[PDB]
Amino acid sequence: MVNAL
Amino acid sequence: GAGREVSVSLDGVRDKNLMQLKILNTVLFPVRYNDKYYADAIAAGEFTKLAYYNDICVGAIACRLEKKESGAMRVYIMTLGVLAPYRGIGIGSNLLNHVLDMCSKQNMCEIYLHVQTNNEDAIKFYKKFGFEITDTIQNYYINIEPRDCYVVSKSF
Ligand SMILES: *C(=O)CSCCNC(=O)CCNC(=O)[C@H](O)C(C)(C)COP(=O)(O)OP(=O)(O)OC[C@H]1O[C@@H](n2cnc3c(N)ncnc32)[C@H](O)[C@@H]1OP(=O)(O)O
Repeated sequence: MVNAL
Repeated sequence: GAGREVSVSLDGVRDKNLMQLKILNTVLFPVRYNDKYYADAIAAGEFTKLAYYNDICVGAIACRLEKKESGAMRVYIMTLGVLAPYRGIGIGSNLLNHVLDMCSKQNMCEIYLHVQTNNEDAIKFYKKFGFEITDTIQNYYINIEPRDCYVVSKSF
C-alpha cells in the first residue's frame, strides 16, 4: 500500500 | 505453490475496466489514490492485473515501473489486495507470482513495496516469496495509525 501519489 | 492451484483468471487494466480497480481500492485501502496512480498502474502494462475468481473481480496488483541508469528495471508494487471473502485461497499468491514472473524477463530487476508496520499478516505473506524488510519510513502515511511503513524488497 503506497501512500497518496 | 498456492497460487498455482487456484482457478483464477487475470486481466489487464485499461480505461474501460478502470472502475473495477477504483471500487477495489475504495474497499481495500484507507489511502485515497489519484489520477497519477491510475495512469502509472495502466502504464505498467503486464505488471498490473485484475484477478477474477468465480467470474467476479476479487483482487488486483498494481505496479509502477522505473528504468534505472544501469538499464535495470525497478518495479514498485503500489497496491496488492484481495476482497476479504476470497482471501486465503491462493489469489494473492497468484497475483504476486505473476509479477515475479514478469520481473524474471528483465535482467537485474529489483522490486519494492510499502507495508504498514503492524501488518504482520502481509509481512509473513511477502517473506514466503523471498522479500525482506530493508527499511522503515516514519510518518509515511498521513491519517492512519501507525503512520510508519516498512520498505520491503527483493532483488533478482
Ligand atoms: C500495498 O498495497 C502492499 S502491502 C498491503 C497488502 N494488502 C493488504 O494488507 C490488504 C488485506 N489483505 C489481502 O488483501 C490479502 O490477504 C493479501 C494480499 C495480503 C494476501 O492475499 P491472499 O489472502 O489471497 O493470499 P494467499 O495467496 O491465499 O496466501 C496467504 C498467505 O499469507 C498468510 N495467510 C494465511 N491465511 C490468510 C488469510 N485468510 N488472509 C491473508 N493472509 C493469510 C500465510 O502466510 C499464507 O500462506 P499460504 O500457505 O496460503 O501460501
